Amino acid sequence: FLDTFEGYFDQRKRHTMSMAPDVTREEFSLVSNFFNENFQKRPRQKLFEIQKKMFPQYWFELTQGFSLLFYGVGSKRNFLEEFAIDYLSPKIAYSQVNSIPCLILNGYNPSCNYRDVFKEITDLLVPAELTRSETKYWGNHVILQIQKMIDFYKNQPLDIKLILVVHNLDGPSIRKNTFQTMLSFLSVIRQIAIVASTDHIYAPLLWDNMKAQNYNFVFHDISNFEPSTVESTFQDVMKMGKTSSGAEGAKYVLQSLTVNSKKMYKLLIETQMQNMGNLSGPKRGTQRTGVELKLFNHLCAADFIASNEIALRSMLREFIEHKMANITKNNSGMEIIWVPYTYAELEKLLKTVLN
Amino acid sequence: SLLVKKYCKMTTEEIIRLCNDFELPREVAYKIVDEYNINASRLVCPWQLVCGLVLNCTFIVFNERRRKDPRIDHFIVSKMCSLMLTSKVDDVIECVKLVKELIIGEKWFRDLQIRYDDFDGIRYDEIIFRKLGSMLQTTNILVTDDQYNIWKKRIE
Amino acid sequence: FADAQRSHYTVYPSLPDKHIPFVKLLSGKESEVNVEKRWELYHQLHSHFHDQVDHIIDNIEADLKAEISDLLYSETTQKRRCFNTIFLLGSDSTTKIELKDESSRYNVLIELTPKESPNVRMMLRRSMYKLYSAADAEEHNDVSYDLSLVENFKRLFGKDLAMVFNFKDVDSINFNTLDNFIILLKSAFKYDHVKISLIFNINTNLSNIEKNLRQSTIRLLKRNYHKLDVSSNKGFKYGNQIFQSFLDTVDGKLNLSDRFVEFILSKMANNTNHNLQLLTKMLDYSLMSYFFQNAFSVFIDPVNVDFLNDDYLKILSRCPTFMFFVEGLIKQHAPADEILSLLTNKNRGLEEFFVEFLVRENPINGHAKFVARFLEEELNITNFNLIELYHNLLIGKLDSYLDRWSACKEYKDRLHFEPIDTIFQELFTLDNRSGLLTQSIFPSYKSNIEDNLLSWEQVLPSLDKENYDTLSGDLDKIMAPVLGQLFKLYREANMTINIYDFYIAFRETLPKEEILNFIRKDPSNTKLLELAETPDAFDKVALILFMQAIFAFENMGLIKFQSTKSYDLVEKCVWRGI
Amino acid sequence: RINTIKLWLKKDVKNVWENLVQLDFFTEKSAVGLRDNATAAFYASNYQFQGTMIPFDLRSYQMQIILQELRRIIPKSNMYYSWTQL
Amino acid sequence: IKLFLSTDDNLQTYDLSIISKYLLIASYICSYLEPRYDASIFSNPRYLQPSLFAIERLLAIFQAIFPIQSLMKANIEVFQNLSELHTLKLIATTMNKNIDYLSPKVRWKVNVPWEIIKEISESVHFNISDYFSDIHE
Repeated sequence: FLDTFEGYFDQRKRHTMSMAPDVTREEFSLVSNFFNENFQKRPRQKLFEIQKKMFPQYWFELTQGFSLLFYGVGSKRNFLEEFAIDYLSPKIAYSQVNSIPCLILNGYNPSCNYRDVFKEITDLLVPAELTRSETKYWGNHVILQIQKMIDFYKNQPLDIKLILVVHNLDGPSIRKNTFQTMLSFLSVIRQIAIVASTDHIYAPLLWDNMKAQNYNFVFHDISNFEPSTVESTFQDVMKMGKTSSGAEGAKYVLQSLTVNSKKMYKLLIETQMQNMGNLSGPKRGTQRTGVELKLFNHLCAADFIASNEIALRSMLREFIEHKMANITKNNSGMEIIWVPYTYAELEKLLKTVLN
Repeated sequence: SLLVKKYCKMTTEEIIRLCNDFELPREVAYKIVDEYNINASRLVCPWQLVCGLVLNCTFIVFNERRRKDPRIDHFIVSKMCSLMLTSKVDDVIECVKLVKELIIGEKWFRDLQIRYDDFDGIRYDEIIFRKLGSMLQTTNILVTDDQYNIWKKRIE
Repeated sequence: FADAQRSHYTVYPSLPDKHIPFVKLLSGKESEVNVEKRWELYHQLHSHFHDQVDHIIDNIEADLKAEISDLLYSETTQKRRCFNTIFLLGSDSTTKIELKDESSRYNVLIELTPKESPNVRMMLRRSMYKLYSAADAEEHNDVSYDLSLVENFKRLFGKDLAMVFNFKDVDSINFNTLDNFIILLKSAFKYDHVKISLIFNINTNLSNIEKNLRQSTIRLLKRNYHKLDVSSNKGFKYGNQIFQSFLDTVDGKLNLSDRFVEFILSKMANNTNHNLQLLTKMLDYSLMSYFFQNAFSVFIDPVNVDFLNDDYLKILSRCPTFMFFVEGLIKQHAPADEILSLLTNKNRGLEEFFVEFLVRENPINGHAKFVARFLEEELNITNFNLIELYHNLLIGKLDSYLDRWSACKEYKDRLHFEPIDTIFQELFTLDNRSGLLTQSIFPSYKSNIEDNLLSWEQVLPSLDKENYDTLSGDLDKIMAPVLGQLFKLYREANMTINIYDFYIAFRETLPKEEILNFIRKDPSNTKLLELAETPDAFDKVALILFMQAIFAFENMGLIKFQSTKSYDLVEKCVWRGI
Repeated sequence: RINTIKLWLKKDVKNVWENLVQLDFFTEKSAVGLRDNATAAFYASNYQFQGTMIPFDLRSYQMQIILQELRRIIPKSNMYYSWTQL
Repeated sequence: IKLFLSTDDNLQTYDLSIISKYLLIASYICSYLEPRYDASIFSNPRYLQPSLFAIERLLAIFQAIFPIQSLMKANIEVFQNLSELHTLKLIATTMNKNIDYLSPKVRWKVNVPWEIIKEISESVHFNISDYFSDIHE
């Protein structure tokens, strides 16, 4: 007997993968791709066409101030992106010329921070600046500003100005209470439509009564058994998860980059591990062990990677945007470049892709 | 007291006769006897398992004739209190639900449901939309079209 | 480079009357004007209901503010060395306490959330900063943010001090630092120009605070304390107002079904902090679904009654209540011409029938309020649900609901009401029988995901007409999706399972011939062909699929890995039907 | 064994428990009294200790005076002198 | 005399839902009773700190002890009530600033005394004392 608490009680009462077949990166990639885009392409396409007929209902529910939550088995990334960009935004734009901007949150990324997300939201829709009396005593300038947004948008026509799409809301860095509180407070605003998706089976455990009231979800089940190739990019599949490091996504970026950018990143990693070894394994990279931008410019000029500091900053913009390297100003006023990965991760990056 | 019998011994003749009297095709009956042979290890109550399994098989094979007539299925369970001689019906529900739980994911049951288009008694074209959460579901607030048609035929 | 590898990348779509989310009904035969009329009617009803709901919310806020202010200013006389304590029992930190503007003193309201209270020093600094800022603002150099500001307030501003602390989430606040802060504030009682009042917003009973506070602080607070039961659903007083607002919105136009009210009661009984919001969401979604799904909603107003069409007729004829009425008519008498005209035989006639029998007004939507009003006129009973009263009136057990008070026996017959079954009632009815309300608002998350995994045939179409042209047409029939088949083996397995044995079972339950034919069915990819030529190609392919499926299950929290030194055994984390 | 000693209840013994803790007859199971530096004290003040989270009844304490010391100090004529020898 | 007989120094413990009350009951039973549920039941040790357990065990015990309707599945409402219970600090975890409820390494424990859980159990007419009387009264 199974499928019941009694089954759990009944079941809750020396081979290794050493002798399992050996598979290379290329073999795994090609087999997975061929079994992802050719196994059941026709049934999954037919199912998607079937569930594409419920888009008017999704838009209607969003119009009445309901955040949409999509759960199921498979990759809902394509579903959410197509629904939002290809259907929701043009339809809202015509019903209200330019389309409604969509902020596509990639929650499966372990390097998703609410500071940058709120900066993007502020850029997209300009709020009133937080005044001196409203900053409080070391108050959270994000939460207070969002409450100011709520008060401002409470008395204003109920149009839609932004459509923020939350891919994999239960991801390693997007599941934390701080960003969940940010999304909860943003969900009160009726002038932004929220289309989120969840993959974890215990996802409802995240939200208490207050957060589940602010979200105001209407749960929709879209199971499609999709490969989820994009979500699995940011962590190794052969290790079987043996999550929040983010070094695997960095490596995946490193196969597809310019040779000059690869050389610059390799030099930065080498010098940062030199600094870490001078200081002291499992410790992350911070600005304490990092290169100064002037010193880095001198090194790159010595190695002909960058002619001037402007070009070096232009190259570093891509790595900073992808949350791969961070430039932060210390007490002395120096600006320091540091890669937020551990010594082992940097060594693996140098051995595998940067060799 | 056929249900309470423990580890009773029977043969293939009784099983094939039970399949035949409920009008079960040959291939599905052979699948039934093969499932019985492979699950003989779990024969704490062989009559219970076999009666529940044939109940589910009859529901799958004749789901659409059941769809016309709301009586027939009840009329069907009349056999279960006459042929095997036990008037209890609650134990019948117990048997059918436990055997549904036992063979919920097996390949043969899935193939039978696929080729008969049953999906727990509800066709795929509408089970997919009920699962998706569409507002346009076939709500039971009105009666089905076939019921209206047969009622009109009766009244005329 | 790739946008998928980036976080929070903004997209500006390139856009290319059909701007109504409503779709045509009656298999697409519904006119566009009918769709627009459905849109307009739904918007009218929604606007009415939510205007009344907003008025109710304003009322609850105003009444709460008035009661809090009355408790705060009660002119209680005692030896002036104690806190004026107010315990808002069962209260969420949402109210905005307003203080009277006395000209002889400075009334300051200092809010302190648990996030604003890491320790005593920061509580004091954030209280004194707020006090100084408020005093400077009201008054229209520099001080140190500590109790010396309270000591020197009379010298600095020339007016007495009336600090009112508001502890927003007392349960979340560490009670050690809260107790220390209260003891520290007790030191400010030696000044003759300061009055300190405290307001603890409690989400539980105060026994937890009694257990979590020192007995000295309990005795200090016991000198002056007032208890207030602040709750939106307290006394069943404002949920009844919201339900009555919904009834007034759909009075005569629509009839709530008994099953719908049972669903409302069940789903509100399992929620405590936020019931009014949940009730509004449930009612709004019910009205939303009714107006989206039903093509008969255009007949809410009588003006459109004449616009009934043949498809409306076909949908109408399947009315169970119409069938019951016509069987009763044929049982009482046999008028051949009349029954033929009423039936399809003279379709025209049937329309007139509807034209006469849809404008009937259901008295219950009014009567339910009248009896309700009675309970506040003579009975003086306030602890009763209007939702439960309406439910029992719909059933017909009104006397069974009324006899519990036992004080209404004298007017038992006066309040008695017998429900009637109007024909075509279920054409205009809010109900919960299709499971849409349960699936959309309170679904079975785990159960739905596990049912999708175990029984995938209800999700992926079993198409067979286009089997030949597709590459894996043969493989589709035999091989199930890897996730579903691996979940079947997952369920069949024990609580702790070796990865290699699980992989061996998975490989065993896949076939070998047609999968090897399929893997080499693409001549373009030479690497696939050369992998297939390898003698152990099937083992490698099955291993790749099993590894991908295990990664997926780990992502969805189905399994956990134990013995990370060897990383070969995993424990199941999800069992079906739990 | 018996003018009868009253048995106080839990609510009337919580105050006695707090008083005995105040006199440092009991301490927390693993507690650092006062940090050596100002920075260490600041860090400790920032941290929220697990001892304050758990309810008062289940807080694990540890004494500064052992039973043998109580036996030595307490006069032989006390009512509880027979109960200081376990 | 009544003045000098009681100190009187004190100035339905919770309004929780039936789901939340049964969740607290199941959490207390799971934490304070050893994982020997497999033998007889479901078809003082309370003087010490509560033990730790997992979410699946709590859900299984909640389903076992919940009254039948024929069994209660884990809806969104059950998980919402559990998260609210953790919010009110009635149930805690091994949290350290940042907390992720979905991590498999997060284990839960109870923060109610015996009196509160006894009152809750008697509110829903549940005999937790009979369950806990095996080891000691």
